[PDB]
Amino acid sequence: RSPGVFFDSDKGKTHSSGKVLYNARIIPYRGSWLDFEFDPKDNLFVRID
Amino acid sequence: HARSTGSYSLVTQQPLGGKAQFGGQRFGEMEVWALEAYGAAYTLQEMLTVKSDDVNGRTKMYKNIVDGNHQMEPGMPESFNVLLKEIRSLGINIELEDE
Amino acid sequence: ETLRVDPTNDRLSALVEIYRMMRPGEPPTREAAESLFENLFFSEDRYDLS
Amino acid sequence: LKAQTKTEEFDAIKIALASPDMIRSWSFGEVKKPETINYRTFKPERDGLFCARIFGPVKDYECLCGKYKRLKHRGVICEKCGVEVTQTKVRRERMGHIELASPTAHIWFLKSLPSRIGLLLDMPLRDIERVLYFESYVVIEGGMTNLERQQILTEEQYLDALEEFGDEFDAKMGAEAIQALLKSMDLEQECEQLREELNETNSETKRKKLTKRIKLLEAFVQSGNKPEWMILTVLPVLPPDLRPLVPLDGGRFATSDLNDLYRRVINRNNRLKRLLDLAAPDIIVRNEKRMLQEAVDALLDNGRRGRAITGSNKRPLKSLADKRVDYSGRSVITVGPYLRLHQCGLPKKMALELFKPFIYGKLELRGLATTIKAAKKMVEREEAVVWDILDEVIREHPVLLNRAPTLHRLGIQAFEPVLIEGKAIQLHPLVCAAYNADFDGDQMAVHVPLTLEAQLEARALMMSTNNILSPANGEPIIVPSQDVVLGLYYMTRDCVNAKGEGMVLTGPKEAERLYRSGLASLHARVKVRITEYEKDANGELVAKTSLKDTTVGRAILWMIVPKGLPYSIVNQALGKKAISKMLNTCYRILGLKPTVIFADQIMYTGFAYAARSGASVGIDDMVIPEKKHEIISEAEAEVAEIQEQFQSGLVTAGERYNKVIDIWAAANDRVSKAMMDNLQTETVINRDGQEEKQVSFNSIYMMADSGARGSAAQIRQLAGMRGLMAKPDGSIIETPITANFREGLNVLQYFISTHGARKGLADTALKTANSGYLTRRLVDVAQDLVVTEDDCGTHEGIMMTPVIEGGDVKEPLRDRVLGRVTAEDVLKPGTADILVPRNTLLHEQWCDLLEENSVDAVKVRSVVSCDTDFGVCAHCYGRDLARGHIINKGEAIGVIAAQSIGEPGTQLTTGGLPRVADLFEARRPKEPAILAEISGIVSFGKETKGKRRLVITPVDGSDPYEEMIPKWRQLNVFEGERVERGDVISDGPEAPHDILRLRGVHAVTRYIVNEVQDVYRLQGVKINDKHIEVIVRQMLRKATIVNAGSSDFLEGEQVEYSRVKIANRELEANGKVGATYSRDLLGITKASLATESFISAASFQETTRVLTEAAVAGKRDELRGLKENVIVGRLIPAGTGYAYHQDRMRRRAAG
Amino acid sequence: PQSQLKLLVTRGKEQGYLTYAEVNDHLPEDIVDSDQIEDIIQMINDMGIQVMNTADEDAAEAAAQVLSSVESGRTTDPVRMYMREMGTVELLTREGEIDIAKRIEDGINQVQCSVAEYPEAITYLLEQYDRVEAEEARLSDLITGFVD
Amino acid sequence: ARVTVQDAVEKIGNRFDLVLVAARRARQMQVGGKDPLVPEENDKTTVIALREIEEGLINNQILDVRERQEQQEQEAAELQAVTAIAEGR
Ligand SMILES: [Mg+2]
Ligand SMILES: [Zn+2]
Ligand SMILES: [Zn+2]
Repeated sequence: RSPGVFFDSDKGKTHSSGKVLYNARIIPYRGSWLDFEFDPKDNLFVRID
Repeated sequence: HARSTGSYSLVTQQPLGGKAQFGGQRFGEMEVWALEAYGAAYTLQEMLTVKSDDVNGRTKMYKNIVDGNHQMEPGMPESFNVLLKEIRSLGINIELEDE
Repeated sequence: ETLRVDPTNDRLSALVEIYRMMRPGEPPTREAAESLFENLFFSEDRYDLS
Repeated sequence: LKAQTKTEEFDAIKIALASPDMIRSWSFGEVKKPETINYRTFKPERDGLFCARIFGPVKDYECLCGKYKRLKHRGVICEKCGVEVTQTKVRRERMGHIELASPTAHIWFLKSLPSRIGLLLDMPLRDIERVLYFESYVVIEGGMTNLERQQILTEEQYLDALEEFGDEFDAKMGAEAIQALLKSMDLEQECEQLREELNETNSETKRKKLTKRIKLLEAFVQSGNKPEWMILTVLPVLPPDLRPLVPLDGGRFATSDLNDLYRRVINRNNRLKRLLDLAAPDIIVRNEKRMLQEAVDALLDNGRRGRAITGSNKRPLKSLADKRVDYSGRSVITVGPYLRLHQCGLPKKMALELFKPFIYGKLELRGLATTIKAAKKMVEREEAVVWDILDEVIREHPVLLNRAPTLHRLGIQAFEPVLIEGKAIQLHPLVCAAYNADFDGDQMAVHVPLTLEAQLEARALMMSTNNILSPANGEPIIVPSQDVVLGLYYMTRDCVNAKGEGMVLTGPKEAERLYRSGLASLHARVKVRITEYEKDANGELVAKTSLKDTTVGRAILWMIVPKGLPYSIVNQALGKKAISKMLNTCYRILGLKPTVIFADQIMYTGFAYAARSGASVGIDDMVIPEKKHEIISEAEAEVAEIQEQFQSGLVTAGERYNKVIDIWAAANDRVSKAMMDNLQTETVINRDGQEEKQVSFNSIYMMADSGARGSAAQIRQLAGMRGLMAKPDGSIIETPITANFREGLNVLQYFISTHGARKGLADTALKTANSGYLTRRLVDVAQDLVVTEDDCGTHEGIMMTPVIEGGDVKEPLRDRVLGRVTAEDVLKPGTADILVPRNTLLHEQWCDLLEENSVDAVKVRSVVSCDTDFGVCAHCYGRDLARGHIINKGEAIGVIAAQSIGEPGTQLTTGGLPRVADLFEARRPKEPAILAEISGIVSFGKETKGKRRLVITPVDGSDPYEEMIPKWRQLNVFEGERVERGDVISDGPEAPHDILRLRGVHAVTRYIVNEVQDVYRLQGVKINDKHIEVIVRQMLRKATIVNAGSSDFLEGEQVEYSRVKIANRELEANGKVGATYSRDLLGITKASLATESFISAASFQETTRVLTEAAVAGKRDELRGLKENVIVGRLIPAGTGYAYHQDRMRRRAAG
Repeated sequence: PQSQLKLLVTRGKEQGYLTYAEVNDHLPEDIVDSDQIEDIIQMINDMGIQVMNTADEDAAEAAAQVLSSVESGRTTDPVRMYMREMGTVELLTREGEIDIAKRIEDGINQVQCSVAEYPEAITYLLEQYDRVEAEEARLSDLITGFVD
Repeated sequence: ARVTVQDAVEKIGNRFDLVLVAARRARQMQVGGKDPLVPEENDKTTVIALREIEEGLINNQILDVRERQEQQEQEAAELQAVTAIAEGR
């Protein structure tokens, strides 16, 4: 996977709500991963690696 | 490849090719089911006891094979004995009952 | 709503929570939180997209 | 008579907790030093992880220091260094030990989520750990002052409480505390209190946990185990040979990680001893104790905690908690059509190496060799004589052949060795079906049945000729495959005009004589005199002869057909199915031997005439329809018609899509049924007249029609256009592949084709693993189930009728009832007439008698209804086997059931294989239908909150039953009408649990079998109801008690155990105190979880938890099962060993 | 407004399945351990499994799981409990060292004086030196030297 | 060779007991205490035993009777020998 930013969905299966979901991921060539992801409550989250 | 009686592994006594003379074929669980479906117990016993894991059984057998007497005096496979020792090495007491 | 779910208040607090998230079980330090967070995505050494 | 002491043939096994003294019993010395070897003279340092004094001599019958080296001195303990001179093998036996300075928790018992110390003490885990690490004090036997017994305190709290009460109050911390806790605990008193407390307060929450704990306690008491033993005093050390230090090349050594771990334990323990004698402050000795705990824990099970790593190696060291067979071989395989069904070509060299000991023995038996050494030297020299000796030892000595994907028992088959010059194994063609072995380079393995019993087992059971029938269903597995069936097809067939058309001949002899001389064509319409027999007289062959209108080829073929078979069987066109039914009828009429030799002759003639036939395949053999291009053009008109409609907005996007996809989908079928007609009947030839037309003699059609190979779908892909492939997305492209393989495929078409090919590849590769997994769960749920009794003698059984699905007969009655025993005598339309009396195996003739009469149904005994406890009676099971006779006593039917269910599972694709899995797993469907809980008039009660309650009204009975049904789901049941129990109160799938509970045992046992058989039969797969019925029997094995008078209320328990106890309680005992129960459906994976033998369970389940949970209960494994006896390495309690285990089982528990 | 661990549980049950990542973050901030998960996947797996097919009994697989939730502080790893246990002891003052050492001196000199006031402790030394000059012993095994 | 044991199975119906009994007989012949009841075609003791089952001259009943007889065949020999062991008195 190429270094950069990547926008995904994970629609369907997540929490079986059909509400889908959306997540962005920053993948460096060398370094820690910066992840951003929503939840069913529409609250934005962030996780390192 | 073919093997009658070759070398053996030190840790658990099992056929192991060391000379490029190859180790025996592996008899798996599915094969054991195959022997179980057939009414053949002795084929299976000799398969996983005397022909393979029994350090006494293999030689005691070989002598009979050359003597012209086909029998087996199976004894206990070394693997299960090793497992007896490994289990018993813990705080676990494992015994063989009755007579 | 995200801010409403945010347990922290200021910069230092957030840095403490992040340091505790990355390396839990051990006490946080100001210099440690600053060093860590700056060494993650902002360091020329530990980070490159090329 | 004095029982025994020294080694006999033992029964069962026992497992339990070890006492410090019990541990010291095994130990022949204490290992006081972390040292291993001397570093120069590699001899072991005395009393160390490797020691001669404690464990054993480094060389056979030789003392360490070397004083007594003679084989004479044996029981001698040397004076210099005490070592008894004995074989070095006893260095693999003798154990050791270590005396721990401070008590140490046994990590398996501490953390194995039944934290055993915890739930024994009713003390939470975190408190126990907080105590162990000296992070807090815990009271022990606090007496009468201020405090609970199990109560925990802290530094200040403890100091204060101590200042208040000097004595009559007690607290400790660390391992010593937990030990004191356990030791002080009196099980009896706790029991006495728990019973009363159980009896007093009425609450579910209270007495549930209460009764569970008292049960646990009394169990632990009867176990013989004592709580203290959970805390380690003495730590046993494993024999040195099982953790070898053995050297290697280049002077380097290699050793087990157990040495690293044990070394750590020893060092920290010794340091603890020193620190105790040096009177260190508490802060230090505590740390040393924690470190000792860590060391011991890492030594036993390193899975938990932080996983200590071995020296210089990152990889975590493997802890204590953390088959190749001689006389065998393997190689690439070849054909050897010349072989008889009972033999296989075995390479010279291979047979020489395999039978080496036999060759030695025979060689020095006749006197050709002076001694065994001389024999070795002879066969090593390969002197010309030894070959003949080999021919002697090979003759009646069978060998075993096996392939890689072993599924059904036919996966391994015994043959008779035929010496071959070459390195390849020659395998009989007719067996290639059973093995699923192509010749594209598949390899097979050979085994040698050494013992006499193994040879006889191989010949009377595993022999090729002894199994001619699939264990899944009675149909022959020896059915000719491809070349042969094209042979018999080209042979038995007719064209309109040929040589010798219409003439007459005395018999098959001069028919063949007419053909071989080139005078008469192989296929020509001819009347010949034939003599066909029939055994229709009582046990006697009747002869008859007549003029049959047939072909030259069929007449020639009749020379092979044995005895009582009618000529009618060879007068057809002889396809693969007819050529199979031929063999089948031959077997159910003439017997085994005739069927075998018949089969052989059939293969030989098949290959022969197929060879003569000159059947080939050319590029002109595949004929494209002349009308193809036109159909393409027309459908292609449709697509733009709909396109022009979308452009004018007359149709929507999705509608346009569906329309176009439909018109193309139709076009495909049109072209298909063009090329099919054209490739089928297009041969137009003349006999004495103008014209006439028949089935084509075109090659590829012959192959596809005969059943040799190829099929209408594939032929469709060769000539007509191929399909309308689809992206991985699942979406199907509205521009199908109009080109075929005969035509060139342009870039795109192929590109889009690549996917389909790959997804095919990947999916098949996946369904392999799926099938295997299914077979595994299935054999795990069955296994030990074996025919045990002969006849249970129950009238109970299930009602067998034809399936009658939708239109006519999706499966007949004769098939369903074939090979099965009748539950009770059935009748003609008129009665006082018993055709099939009581229990009689229904074979071919009998089923035909039932077919004569109009009989629509037969009650049949099944394995699910059999009254026999712990097994199945042969009378109930059925017949089917490699032999047409009723099942033998002691044959293991669970294994073959599972195998027969799982073997075809590769051919399976809601629906498909996962549907089968869900079925056997009892899983409740996604959006299920709810059945009526009880009969009687129903009504809709209350209002909308989460559910709208349905209130039932039984006529006579009360109406306590009110089920709350969520109302957002559309109902079915009529609010003004009555509904029987197990009616449809809504639509959708139904949970088998519901079918079992509300409707019945036979109802659900019918549901499963019918559903899974729907799945298989939809894919064209034959599996007898039997196997699935045994799996079902295993599924419903458990039950939950309702009433009382013997055992506990809610206990899940064996229907066997229960029924045994009530049928025993219906008489004697209390007049009848017998308790009611409720049968329970368990998914296969869940039912497999239940096993009496712990050795069995320790295999497939999670090992640690099983061993611990069994150890605390002191569970005694009596063997009795397949798996455990396989593990322990003794004769299987089934098949040949069944007699043994029977006899022994009777000798045991008796005088 | 609070109690943590119910929610990852109650959701994991309602969905019927939870990804291996789903539980990790949904776990309370209390138990972060790596080998923690190892047995709790078996716990949730016998009652409604998702390891990404089980036992319908449930019941005690919750009560004990809650017991594991209360068991979620002390991360064990004895390096920790030690570093923390010793971290309590206060640093010594330059004069405090002298105090403690003086106390030592008082104690040891007390026991020595107590030894010197025992007649047998004298007589024994006398007889031992009588053994030394009699070649039944050596000077090094009796005295390490006097003051000198 | 014996290609099909169908007849041997016909005689003794169990078919595992066939293997067991035929094994016992094949043992009686292999390590010689005895000799064949049917002409040996060079067939090994296995097939010879199976043939003996086919001809109905060998089975569990017969073998047990023969062995039980042999117990007394040897018992009649030692009759003086063991009664000579009155030293136990
Ligand atoms: Mg292949
Ligand atoms: Zn010595
Ligand atoms: Zn029955």
